[PDB]
Amino acid sequence: VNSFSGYLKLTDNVYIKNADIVEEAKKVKPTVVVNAANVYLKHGGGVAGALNKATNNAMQVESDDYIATNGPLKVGGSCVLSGHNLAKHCLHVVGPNVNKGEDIQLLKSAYENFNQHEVLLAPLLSAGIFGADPIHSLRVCVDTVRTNVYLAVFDKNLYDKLVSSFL
Ligand SMILES: O[C@H]1CC[C@@H](Nc2ncnc3[nH]c4cc(F)ccc4c23)C1
Repeated sequence: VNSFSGYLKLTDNVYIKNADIVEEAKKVKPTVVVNAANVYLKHGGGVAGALNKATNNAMQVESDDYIATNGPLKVGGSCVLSGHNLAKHCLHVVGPNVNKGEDIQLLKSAYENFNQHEVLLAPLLSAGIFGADPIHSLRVCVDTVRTNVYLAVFDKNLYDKLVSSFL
């Protein structure tokens, strides 16, 4: 039993809710919240900008030190950093950005990072400003992640479409 509430169950291990991931993180304080990161960990907008804003820019300060030491992430890769006031840990995962021409096949590699964590609160990778089809992203999630994932979908309209079209 865990503290996630109000989710619809899609599969054995995948759950979904219409929620603001920032507010969901603030209430649950999950072990892991996933950020929709880019390779530079520049948290300017989308999920990343909202998560970073909720940390009062502490996420960005920590991220800049990470990049200065380690260099950029790979598309499809991840790193574990602090969850600040939102979670124990933040798993920064880089899905491909269609608006930059990155290969959508890398979306499966991105979701594989979730399998290193038993339970996660996450957004749909490559959705929103990353330009992928969220229905495709949900399918890849279900077919790739084997650990327990709680998906927060900010837009109520998209949430309804994702549920109604789910196979
Ligand atoms: O909107 C759709 C497309 C992308 C996906 N993004 C999110 N998913 C879950 N929680 C989210 N909180 C946010 C706060 C923001 F300022 C911006 C985006 C998000 C956001 C859902």
